[PDB]
Amino acid sequence: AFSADTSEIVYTHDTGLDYITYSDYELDPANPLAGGAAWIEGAFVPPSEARISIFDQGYLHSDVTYTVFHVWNGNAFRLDDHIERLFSNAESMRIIPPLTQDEVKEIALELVAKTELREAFVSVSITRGYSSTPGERDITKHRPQVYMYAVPYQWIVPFDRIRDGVHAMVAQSVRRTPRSSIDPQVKNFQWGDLIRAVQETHDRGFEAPLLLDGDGLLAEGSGFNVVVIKDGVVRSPGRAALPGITRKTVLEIAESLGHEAILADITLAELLDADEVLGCTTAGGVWPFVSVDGNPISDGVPGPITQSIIRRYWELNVESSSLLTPVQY
Amino acid sequence: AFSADTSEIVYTHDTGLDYITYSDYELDPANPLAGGAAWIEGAFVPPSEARISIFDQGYLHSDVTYTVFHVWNGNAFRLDDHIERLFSNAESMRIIPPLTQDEVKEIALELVAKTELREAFVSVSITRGYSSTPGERDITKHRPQVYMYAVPYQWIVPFDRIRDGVHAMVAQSVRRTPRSSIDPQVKNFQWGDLIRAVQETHDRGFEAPLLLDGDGLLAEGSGFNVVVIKDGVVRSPGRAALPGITRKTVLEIAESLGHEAILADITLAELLDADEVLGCTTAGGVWPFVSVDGNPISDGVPGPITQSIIRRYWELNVESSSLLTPVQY
Ligand SMILES: *Cc1c(COP(=O)(O)O)cnc(C)c1O
Ligand SMILES: *Cc1c(COP(=O)(O)O)cnc(C)c1O
Repeated sequence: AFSADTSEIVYTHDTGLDYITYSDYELDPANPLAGGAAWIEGAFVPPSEARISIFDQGYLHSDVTYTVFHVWNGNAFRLDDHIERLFSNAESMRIIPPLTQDEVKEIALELVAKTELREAFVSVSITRGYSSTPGERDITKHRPQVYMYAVPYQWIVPFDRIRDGVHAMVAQSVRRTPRSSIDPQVKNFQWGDLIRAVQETHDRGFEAPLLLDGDGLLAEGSGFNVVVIKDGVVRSPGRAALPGITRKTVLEIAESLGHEAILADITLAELLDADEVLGCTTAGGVWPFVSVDGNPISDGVPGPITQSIIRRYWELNVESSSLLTPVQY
Repeated sequence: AFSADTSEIVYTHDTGLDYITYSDYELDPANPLAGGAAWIEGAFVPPSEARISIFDQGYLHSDVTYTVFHVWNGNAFRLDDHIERLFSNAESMRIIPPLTQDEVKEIALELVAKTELREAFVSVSITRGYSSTPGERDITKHRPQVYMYAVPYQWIVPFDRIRDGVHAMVAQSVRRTPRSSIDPQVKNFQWGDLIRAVQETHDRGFEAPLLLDGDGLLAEGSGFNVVVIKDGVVRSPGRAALPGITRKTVLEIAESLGHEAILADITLAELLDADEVLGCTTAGGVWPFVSVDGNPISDGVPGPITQSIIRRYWELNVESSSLLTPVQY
């Protein structure tokens, strides 16, 4: 698995977008971890060797939470916010992390350094773990694990669609899992609903799904938040939506540009009548949604506030004292 | 992980129950797979070496289905039914298994043979798998995996509680995940709701949870089905419940004993007013529920039909042409 030599790993792109520029560098072919690696049970290992116990409850009962942070031009973006959220999410599940927040950040940054990646996607998961015996059933006997991997930056949406916009679909075959079953404000791997939404998107010929909650209000997408703009007011679902760190940044940007930015309940009518709609997530940043169910949003092209937010997001990735943590390569 | 020598593996018990008797045998200490093993990517390996790629979507997005069958006195129980259900469940998720049903059965039975276990818990999972690169996001590019493990038979409920009964609790902090988010009739590892129910059981001082569905009707428990008996009529939830193979057996037994046995919607009032209530699952068999929320069911002791079903279930584990498949040790 994952047998590609350092020369075969794709870690940069020509984006065609003046505000997204990768670093100009070469991976060291003598470094077996160059271009991607994992931290598992104290070892830094290449992806081909990155394996977890099949008896980990993170697999057997998806008894796990996680976060993904990214690195851009050699700086982790909002790492403190990410690890704070991860630990809050662990606490929500009554998982007691075996490492402190500072220990987690230390290891994660060292992992990225070993990969040499200047632009990276970095997953940190914390599982209920496993017990002294492989068939243990008592949930209270398992000892928790932290697993990390760092791989090239991943794009949920292609560069041309960051420019031109994405054609969204309101999923009707699923609803976002209710908080009364699985809390969507705790980041998790239980994607059964989200994957059905992606499958429906394919079935109906659209590009990305937007799910609704049990009350029929706008929720979120398959690994991303949605933001709706109307008369200069920027809103995003507060209930059935992960509290995204990209979303947080987007609303901060909106306010700095002079717009009211709030979490709120958004109806389907309000989504369709919006001036602008956008999506956001760590794995891809920010992009426009120019139609919903084949109905254009406004004039069917990316709106001015969206474009300002996208540009500003990418500016903050290159120059920001408070938001950037340098990797010590 | 899982460093116990063959002599330290616990693979038999004195049950104190005349109808449950383990085999009388010794594991071969010269066999590294004796007492437990896994089949992963074509290799039979001891539990200490049983590891899956961290990039498997079965972990990263719980994009996986499974079944657990058991072996008793050297015979797999309802193996054909189990693998049929597993493959139906894979199809529901649009996962195309990389092996046929016959190939899966062949490997599973060989795995059990290598462990030497005459009484075993055997998990077979089928994941969306992983792609040529570790950070691939396209769900359609992953190549699916089959993972198996065989370990000593696991008991959800202790022997004394099979005899004396279990004290159940109706969960109110969660509802079973709705079919419109995650289908509970497809066996899955997305246990967020079920685990919250177990946590609530602990919080409120009971022994096992019974969840309700979105309509407030009886659903199922944390890895087990519930069955309610009233005036000689045996009923079990048809909607928010896995179609259990133990349940199937229980209803077959009920009919052979002359009782009407059906899947149905069961109200909370009907649960509390039942003559008898029982639980059932592959990992433990069948047991009585003698109270719900501290209210006795009937006279608070296991009922006659329940006891007849438990005894008959365990009889069918030892003598049954149609239901038993011998392991070739
Ligand atoms: C990760 C995630 C998001 C976005 O969160 P960020 O912190 O911006 O990456 C949105 N929705 C879901 C379901 C997610 O898992
Ligand atoms: C496995 C399972 C059952 C029981 O099914 P069997 O086929 O009898 O083992 C019941 N409920 C849930 C949620 C399960 O995962």
